[PDB]
Amino acid sequence: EIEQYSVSATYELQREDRALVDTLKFVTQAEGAKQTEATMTFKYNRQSMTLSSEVQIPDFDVDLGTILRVNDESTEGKTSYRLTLDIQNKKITEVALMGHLSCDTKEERKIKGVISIPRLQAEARSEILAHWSPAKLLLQMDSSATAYGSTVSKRVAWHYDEEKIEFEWNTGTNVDTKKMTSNFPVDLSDYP
Amino acid sequence: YQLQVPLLGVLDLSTNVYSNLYNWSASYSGGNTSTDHFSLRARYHMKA
Amino acid sequence: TLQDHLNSLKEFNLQNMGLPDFHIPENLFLKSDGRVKYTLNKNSLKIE
Repeated sequence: EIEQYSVSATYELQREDRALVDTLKFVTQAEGAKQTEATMTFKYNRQSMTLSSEVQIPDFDVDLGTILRVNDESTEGKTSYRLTLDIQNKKITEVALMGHLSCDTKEERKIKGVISIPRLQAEARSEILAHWSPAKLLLQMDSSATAYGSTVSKRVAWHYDEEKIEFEWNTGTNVDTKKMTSNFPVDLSDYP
Repeated sequence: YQLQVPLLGVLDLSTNVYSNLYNWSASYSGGNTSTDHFSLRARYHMKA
Repeated sequence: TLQDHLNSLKEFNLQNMGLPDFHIPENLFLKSDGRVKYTLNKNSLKIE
């Protein structure tokens, strides 16, 4: 059923419409009626500066797919970017990471970090804004997260004015017993 | 000689803590109400 | 509710790990609300 075994590291410059992908494939397989293809492929989009890593081993149900997306929104008047990371077991994103950078060198400076986990109800939010102005700089802080019936919020705002100087800070960390109980399973499949 | 003295503004402070079975509030205000008219009213109030 | 838990325990046939009965308040809130504010208005006192 097999004529030979070959292990090969084949590089290929693949086309994605506009983009060109420096694709390197690492495959270990049997050759013949029986195929033992265990492939570890890794692809980079040099036109979208995006890296993708792929592995397939059906014997152990491995179809993992990892993508690191970097999208350039940067210009002379605005340094901006958008970062995306898809943690896909069986090509299903069970952990996702996103970032949005929009910094106007003139006044606006936006930073936003997001963490989301669908199956575990784990979400974290880290968002920052800094509106510059020669007269004054305005600061805003936003950091919050939610997981298993727990709410975490941190709100700190400061602002200067000639008439007055104003500062505040509110700390929020609340937990609901029933909501946490429902969110966190206190039951197991075979335990009953 | 003529000198210009910036006012001693009114200072406002309050920290209010809220926890199960115990809610606590603090509030004090300081600073001259009118620097050029010499009016002070600084007051506090601590409540548990 | 522990009485019902015991009744279930009579057959040694529970359904959950531990006792999901909660004595503590359903809502557990811990917060801090602090602020600093000061009126540094540009007005000034002129002195000789």
